[PDB]
This record gives sequence, structure tokens and C-alpha cells, in this order.
Amino acid sequence: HFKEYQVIGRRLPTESVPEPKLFRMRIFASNEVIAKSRYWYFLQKLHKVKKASGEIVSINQINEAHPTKVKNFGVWVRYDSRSGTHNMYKEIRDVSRVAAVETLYQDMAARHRARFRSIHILKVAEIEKTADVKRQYVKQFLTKDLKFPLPHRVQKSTKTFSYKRPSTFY
Amino acid sequence: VEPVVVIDGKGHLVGRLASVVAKQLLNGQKIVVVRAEELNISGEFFRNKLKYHDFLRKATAFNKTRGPFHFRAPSRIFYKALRGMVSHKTARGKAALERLKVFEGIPPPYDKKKRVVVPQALRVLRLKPGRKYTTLGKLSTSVGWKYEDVVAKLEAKRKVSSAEYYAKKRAFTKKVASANATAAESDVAKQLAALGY
Amino acid sequence: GHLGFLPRKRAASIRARVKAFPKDDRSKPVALTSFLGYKAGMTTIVRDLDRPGSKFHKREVVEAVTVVDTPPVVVVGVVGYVETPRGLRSLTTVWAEHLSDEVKRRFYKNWYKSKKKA
Amino acid sequence: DSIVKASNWRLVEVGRVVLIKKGQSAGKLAAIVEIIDQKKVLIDGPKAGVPRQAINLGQVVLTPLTFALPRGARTATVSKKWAAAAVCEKWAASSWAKKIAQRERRAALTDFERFQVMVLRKQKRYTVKKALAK
Amino acid sequence: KYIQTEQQIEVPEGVTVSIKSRIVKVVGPRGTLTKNLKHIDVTFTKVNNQLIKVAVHNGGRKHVAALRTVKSLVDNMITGVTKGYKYKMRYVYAHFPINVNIFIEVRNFLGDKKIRNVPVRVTIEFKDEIVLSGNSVEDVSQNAADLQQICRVRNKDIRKFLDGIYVSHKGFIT
RNA sequence: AGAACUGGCGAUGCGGGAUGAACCGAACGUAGAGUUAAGGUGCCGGAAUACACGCUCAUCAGACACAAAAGGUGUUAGUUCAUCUAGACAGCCGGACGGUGGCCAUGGAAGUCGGAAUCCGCUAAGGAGUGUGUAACAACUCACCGGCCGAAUGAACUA
RNA sequence: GCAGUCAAGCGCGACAUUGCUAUACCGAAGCAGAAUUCGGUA
RNA sequence: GCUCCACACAGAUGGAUACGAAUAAGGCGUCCUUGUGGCGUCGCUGAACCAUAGCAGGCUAGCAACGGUGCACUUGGCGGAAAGGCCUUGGGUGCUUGCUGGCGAAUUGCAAUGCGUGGGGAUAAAUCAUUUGUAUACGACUUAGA
Repeated sequence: HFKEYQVIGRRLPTESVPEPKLFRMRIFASNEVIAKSRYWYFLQKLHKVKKASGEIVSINQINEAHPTKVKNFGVWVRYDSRSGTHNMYKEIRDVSRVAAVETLYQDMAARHRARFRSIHILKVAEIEKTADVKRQYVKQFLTKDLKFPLPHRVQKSTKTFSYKRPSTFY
Repeated sequence: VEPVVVIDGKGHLVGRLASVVAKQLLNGQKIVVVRAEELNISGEFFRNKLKYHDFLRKATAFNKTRGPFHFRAPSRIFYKALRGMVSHKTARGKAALERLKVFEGIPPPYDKKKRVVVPQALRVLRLKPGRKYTTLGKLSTSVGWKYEDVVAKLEAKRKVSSAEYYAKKRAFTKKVASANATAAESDVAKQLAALGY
Repeated sequence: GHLGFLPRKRAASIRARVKAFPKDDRSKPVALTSFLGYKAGMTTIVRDLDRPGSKFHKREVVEAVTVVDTPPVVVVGVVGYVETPRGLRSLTTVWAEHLSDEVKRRFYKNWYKSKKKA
Repeated sequence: DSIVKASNWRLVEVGRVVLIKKGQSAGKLAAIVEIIDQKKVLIDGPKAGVPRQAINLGQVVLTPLTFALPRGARTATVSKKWAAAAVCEKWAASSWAKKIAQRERRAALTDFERFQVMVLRKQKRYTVKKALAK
Repeated sequence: KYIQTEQQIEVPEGVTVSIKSRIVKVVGPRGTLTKNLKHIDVTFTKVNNQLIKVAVHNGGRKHVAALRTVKSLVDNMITGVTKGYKYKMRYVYAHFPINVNIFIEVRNFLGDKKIRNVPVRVTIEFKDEIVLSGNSVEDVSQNAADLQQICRVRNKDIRKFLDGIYVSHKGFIT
């Protein structure tokens, strides 16, 4: 289960430079250690700050404001694969940011074969109104009075032998 | 749970059914398989037909008879599929195979006894909808089986008079339900209902 | 030679056994299909060929033939066969009340010393 | 004159009361509020007790009963609509809830209660057999 | 992935459609036509007794193809039942006259002694032209195709030789 | 092929890997109970026909880095541009002209057997012509617009 | 092979390109018939 | 195979409890114009149905039903795929816990579940012997003789 963390670093302030830029970003990780490692990697890559002169001011966990509210999430993702790195944008209809990022990671590992090692979450934002969604598969669930069945349900059997010839009707 | 289990092989996967039957056999359970010709295998017919040829093409040069044996009956094919899943060439494996019987259709006295199915081996429960599948009977007929006509002819007779037996059972259950209904609302019936019966 | 006639092993039974019979006809009346006989001798035969447009059309032609002894055949019983998945099976056989002496002998290997309990 | 038979499906939609098969709230009724995707649906069962959450359709089984419900209703509105529709009364009357209750009662039976049930069954069978063939 | 895609079929007052499991039946003035679609995996609904919907749920392009072709097949069946279909073929010969006798037998085609026969699966009526009419489009069309395909000019120049029978006109009986 | 430095072997059993010298863990008294590594959990084989998200019909798939640069009207996801309620793509109907049959080439070739430029007048729209076709005209036409049509469509790239 | 123009991309680099040195059954051909040629199954 | 004599004794313990067909559909009841018909009703596992009380299951007296059930008979039907089993009419004989009473349990001491051979009598058949070839190196095979 993923979790959202906030990490800030200001590169061990020295003489003549008190309170540096104080780089701030949000990191999604399953634990504090992984969040700190990802923050260090992002600082090394995007910025010129390394752990040699770095410092973790504070790490905090951010909880989604409305864990029971359905939202459409627009995520900008930059990931690396066998080919060169390129930007990517996707839209996810989920309830919480953590679930949306988890689904994005699962899709990337499934379709693009990209795993957590080479995936960067640039930004996660909520789409407020309809007709701003640019993906058809997300617009699919926005239709008014959406009703559909669940044909051919895969019923589970607790016994090897069943004297019923079960039907998959729903 | 049952001294002998009769499994209806119609609309079942050869692989899963054979695996479960072998596993039950290794546990000391007697199982009888019926309607082997109706067994189904995933994939289009040509793929299954091509697969059969490449296993019989390996006929030994010096001694073909003592070498691979190619059986066309669907029951023989099912037994071969299940045979490989059991540790044959050993006393434990040989004893287990003695508990399994495979027949085409439902020969008596099994025709007059209850039969069961394996939910995890049903073709209509595992295969994705709309996907191609192969029938064991048609494959056997293509590869040399010559008893499909008689099998179907005497299986149709099996449904004949068994529909009549079911009709008689339904008529009897009509009177049984009427007797239960007229016996309802009584003190004993009310007590049974309160006690979950 | 011919692989279809192999392996070249000695026949187990002196009397050849018919492997197939003519297809049954549901409309024609009951009639026989096969007969038994004994080969006996060989000789030459001549005739005129009426085959149209032939090299010997309406003209003599010669060849060789053989003669088979075919004494009248007497029935002894009727055999019924049923259709089963494992193949044709004989369910019941009924024999005639009386049988010829040769038929009784056929069921014996020491007929002279046996009690002739046919 | 047209005929279209055997096309009754339990559609998944807003206001579709469902029964949870697996999870903490297994065996507790829930009402679908908003559909997230083909595999995720938001449910709320405040009357039953299950807290509002997004559940996987594989962990829940639909039920024939249905009731009107505004899309994306909150817990209070969902509970109000549940009370107004009286879906609980319909649920009990159905043979499915009766079967669940009978199974629970049988699982809760005692040895002495089992003996009483056996005696009552014997008496009922005797009465039925006497009634039969007459 | 499409959550639900549906296609509509019209039901004229002169015909009646009875729908059960995928087997489909149509009744009209010209007769009754039935077909089996148990391998197409589609569902039907009675929306207003005058229009028939065919829909597929959670089906992709592969399933959408069958979803759409179901409407085409049903429309073809309805049109055949209401009005029927007519097919025509032309007789062309250079030197050897072509004689056709109704099973349909073709004689003296390109001086060929062999008589080509095409079984009749559809009716035959009559210029030097044949007329084929039948309630089922598939039957008449296949019969015409077989009639055209039996007159194969083997080991001959395609352009120089034109003898044979070919489909010429298509339309409704009405 | 021959040399310089460096980690295992060699003197070495055990589990895993269909078996295994260059592979992983683990380096060893005889026993009982318990917890693990690599390796595994449909049967042979002791262990879930576990969960969730997507992918693939393969007529020799798949579960093992060279031949791999490219091809496919096979499928699921992304990037850059164009059109877009001043009417998106598509399907039908209509217009699709005048000097003119441009100049040369002429047995006849008028846009389409050939060679060289490609204009004005225009109209919502005409290449002195993208094709079928006649020894030449004839007839249809796409590209170019309009009308009936009603929402997203098209071109090129990446996974 | 040598030497030059290329240039989707990464001074190297794609398709073109300039000087020497059996039988039988199907699809196409200007197949008029026969005969014949090219491709496929085997 | 018939008869007389001598001798030995891979795994039950409730019931394998019978339609078919579809699985993008099905059963059950009922109704009618008799149809790919109308209404109700059910699945979402067999967690199901029968039977399950009596010194390992005795003795005995009544009530109410006259039904349920074991037994050998008895009339008849069905089952040829491996039928070999399924029943069905009539009576007889036992139980009936369907209902109400009277007798025994103990000491077992706190548990080690609790049906052919070998010797004869007779009689069906086979081998060799013998002998013909239709088979033949030898095996082997087709024949004849109370």
C-alpha cells in the first residue's frame, strides 16, 4: 500500500547563505525510508544537491482531504525505459490520491513495463468539472444514468465436487 | 464423503479435470468419469489436431509396437492425459490408477446413479467468453475414432426414458409438496420452523 | 514386395475368416451374401468379347479359369449382433434342434474315442 | 407481437443494494453510491454498519432489490433514503434473507435442540405419510 | 474498452419478431425465417415492441464487430421476409448454345460433354437470362455463386473466352 | 596465441536448480522442538486452481543474447501537429467553366501515345489536368467546393 | 570491392544510385488454339 | 463337472440421494388463444434431502393410526452399452421412537477398535500313439479309426 509523504531539504546551511531555497516536493512511498531515498534521488537528478551536503528538515505524511469522495485525477509522469526518457500524462478516476498513484504504478508496470525504480510523479491534480477530461475511457464513466450488468460472474467453489451444475447468471 | 464419485465429463477441461481426478486418486478416492467424448480442450480445433500428430510422429524405428502407442478413443486420450500426472511405474501410482474408470457416454449401472461435476474444471467457468475451444469427441473422430455415431445414437436413448423418469419424479414431488403444504401451520410444523426446520 | 501384406507370418487358422460383409439394404428382401466352397482344378476357357469398340469386339478370346467345389450349404442357426461403443457384440445365439454328423464331428478332436456327446 | 425472454440482469447502478461477500463487513448489506470504474464502486451501508468506502466488485455480490438514490449521496442522505425505501423489509421477506437466517439458526442449534428437531421431524413425517395415499 | 454499445433494429407493423436465447425468428407476409446466433454472444431487448436493441457490455473492437454485424444480419432477414430478394444471371455463348434444365443442369457449355449440375438449396423462374428468388439472401446468393463458379474455363485465355453464366442483376422481388 | 594483478576451486560434504565445474544460499559431532535462505506452492512434488491491476491467440506462442534493421487492414497504452457547432471523418447528389483544341509535335492525338512553361477572368469550386477509355473527339472521375448529413476526426511519431 | 550524392536518426548512418570487372491442382502473361514461361500446394 | 473318505479356517461400518439443455440463460407451479406463449416463484453452492431415541440397541402393558418399514412368497412391467438391477398387484409374518407406562444396565472399577486341499468310485473332454496330406529342416497344422 502506497503512502504520500512531504520532504523538504535545505542543503545544510553554511555561512553567508542562511535558510537556502528549501526545496519542497511530495513523494509517494510505502515507508519513510523509501520516501527519503526517493527524495534524495530526485534532488540529485533534477537539482545539484546530494546527500553529502544535504539534510532532511522534516518528513510528514499527508492524508487525503476526502477519502470518501470520488475524483478524477490528472497525473503528469516522467519515466525511463529501454528507450530514452519522455514525459507522460494520464487521467485516473479514483477516490484518493494514494489509490490513483498506486493504479498508475500498476498500469505502468503492466503496459509500459516501467516499475517504481524508473517512474517519477511530477504532479497530481484533481479535475473539477466535466468536459475537461481528455481521455475517452475516463469520459466513459461520466455519462448520466450509467447502468451496466456484470455478465458471466466467476463464482468461487469451496468444494471439489458440486452436484448443481452452477450457472454464471448475475 | 462418497464411496464412489461419478463425474460428468461433459463441458469440462481435460487438464484441470485430469489433475483433480489424479489428486483425488492419490488420496484414496474412487472416481468414475463419464461422457469423455464431450470433454473440451481450450484452443481452436486445428491447433489440437496439429498437437496430436506431433506426439504420434515419434514412432520408434526398430519396434513401433513396443514403442509409443496411439489410442483414438476419447477415454483413452483422457487416461493418457491423467496417466502422466500420476507417478506411474511405481506400486503407489499403479494402485491409484486402479480406482479410476473412464467410459464414453454413461454406460449402466452408472446411468441410474447420481453424477457430479467439478466447478473448477468447467469450460464455461474458466475459459474467457467468446474464445475458441475444441471438443474431444470431434478430435477423436478426426484422428481415427469410429464410434462417435454409435456413441451419439445410444446416448440419445439414454436421455430417452430418463426424461420420463424425471417427469415421474416431478409428479411425485408435486404430491410431496402438496402433503407438506397441507401439513404446514401445525404445532409440530410451527415448532420445526422456530427451530430452523 | 507389398507392405500391406506384411508381416509375412504363417496364418493361424486354415479357414480364412471374412473381415467385412456387404452393406445392408433396408428395402431389399432377405437374401444371402456369402457362400463357401473348395478349390478344385484349373482349365482353359474361350469366348467371344462383346465389349464395345474392343480389339476383340465380336471375336474370340481365350484365357484361364478355375473351378471351385460348391456343395449346397445347410444352415444351423442364426447369430445376432448389437451396436456397442467397443464394437459389435453377440448377445444371444440359437441353434437348430438337429445337427448333421459332420457338424457334431467339427466340435471334436478325438471323435472316435469321445463319447459323441453332442 | 414481439417476444424477448430471459434478459433479466441485476444491473449495477446508483441505489443498488448489495450484500458484501468478503471483508470485515461480510454478510452486511450496502448501497452503491457512485461507480468509480469497471472494478471499483463506492458503497455506503450506514444502516447496516459498514463504513463508507470504495470496495471491489469482486468482494461484493449484487441483489435484485433496488431503490432510488441521488448520485454521490453522503452518509446522511444515503441513510435517509434507505429508511424511506424500507429496503430492509423487502430484504427479510425475500427467500434469500430467509435462507441466510435459516442457515444461521441451524449453525446455532444445540444437541438437545437437535434431538427436539429430530423428534418433531419424525412426527411430521408420520403425519405426512398418514396423509399420503389418502 | 466500451462499457455498453447498442444497435437498433426496426420492426415494421407487417412483421413479428420472437426472440429467445440467441436463436432468432422472423415472421412476415412472405413466410418465416430463423437463424442461430448462439456463437455471437449478444443480448436483445424489447424496448417499445416496435424496435429491437442488440447490445454488448464490456466488449472491445473484436466483440463490437459482431455487435454491429448482428444488426446487419437482422436487417437483411427482415428485408427478405418483408420483400424478398431476386437474383439474375446472363447466358453468353459464342458458338456452342447453352441449354439449362431444372437441381440445375448446364449442358453444351463450350462444347463440354460433361453436364455440370448445381443443387438447389430459392426458386427458379424466367431473353437468355435466369431469375432466382428466395426469402433467404444467403441461399439464393450461394446458388448463384455456385452456378457462376461451375463454368470454369480451365487452361484457356480469360479475356478471349467469355462463355459462361455470371451474376447480372440484384434486387427485391417486390 | 603469450604475459601482469586480482575473487572461488582445489583438501568439500548439504539444500535449490528435470542432472550437472564455473549458478544462489549455506561450509558439517550424535539427537528432540521451533524459525528460515536460495528455490517453490495444478499432479508427479511437501506448499494458495490466493488476491488486484493490464497485457497475448501465436498454423509449431509463451514459460529458454547473437540472426532483430525493418514489415503486419493484429491488439492495448502514450507524444508532436492539422481540422473542429464559422458544422469534425465518412456516405450519396450537384458544380467541376471561359482564350483553349495554349506552344511544338499531326495521317489522327482536343488535359491524360509525346517535349518544354505552367496565365489571366472568375467563383463557394476548375491541375492548360490524378486516373479509366477511343486512331481523335465522346463518357465517368479526384483535388477543389456547395447541398443532404451531426462530434469529435485526421497525419506523423513513442511504449 | 573501390571512389561520390545521399540522410529517419545518432563527424557516423536506411531504399535507390554514378565509372571498371517428375505427376497432379490453382493464380499471372498479347494465353487467338496448341505449345510455353513465372508463382504456390506437395 | 458328480460321489465316499483324512485334514483348515491401497482399506465397508449412514445413504455413489439417477433428466436433458443454455451459461449474453435457466428451471418449478399455475393459466389460457395452445405459443421461441402470460403471471408468480428459486438460485448467489450439497451449510442441501431421507434417516438418525431402544442391553452394538432387550422384555413387557396400553392409546391412536391401519399408515411407514425388514422378511421369504406371490401377479405383472421395465432394464443388452458393461442388460444382472429397478420396481409392481395380493396376502402372511415381525418392528414401529406416532403417543403413554413398568422392568435391566453397575464390578469392563477414569481410556488402549470391541470356507479347499489329497486318496479313491463312476464320466465329459484333451495330448501322444497310430495314420492322410492341404503343412513340413526340426517345431507346428488340417485329417481317420468302439
